[PDB]
Amino acid sequence: KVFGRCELAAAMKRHGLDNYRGYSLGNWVCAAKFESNFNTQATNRNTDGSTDYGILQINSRWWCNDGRTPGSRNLCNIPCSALLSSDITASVNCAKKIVSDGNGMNAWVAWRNRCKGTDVQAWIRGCRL
Ligand SMILES: [Cl-]
Ligand code: NA
Repeated sequence: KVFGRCELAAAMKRHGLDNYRGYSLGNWVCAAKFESNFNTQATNRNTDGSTDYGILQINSRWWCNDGRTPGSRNLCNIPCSALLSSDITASVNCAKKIVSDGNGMNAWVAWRNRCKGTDVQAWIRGCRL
């Protein structure tokens, strides 16, 4: 599924991401835009052989199992394919674990380079929430 901007904002809000660990809704929408272009089916492979999955591009090296990343962990205890569903529940619940692990949203490279320190409120402007 390819979400619309306001559609994804409303979905994320319903799943408890607004101000989660102090990060306003606009931060999450901005990260999803630049990680996956709002596409739940996005995949990208990394140099070390791990793969990133879904709307928030969660990495198989640490967070999910894809059966082909040797010596990796599975800290969200899910198959990586569950992160590609049109229902974003699994992606959101895993993201909550990631953002709580001490490094906040700096875990997402696109957020650090393209969202951090910008006016992220603009990403939810005009949406009915
Ligand atoms: Cl933080
Ligand atoms: Na893994």
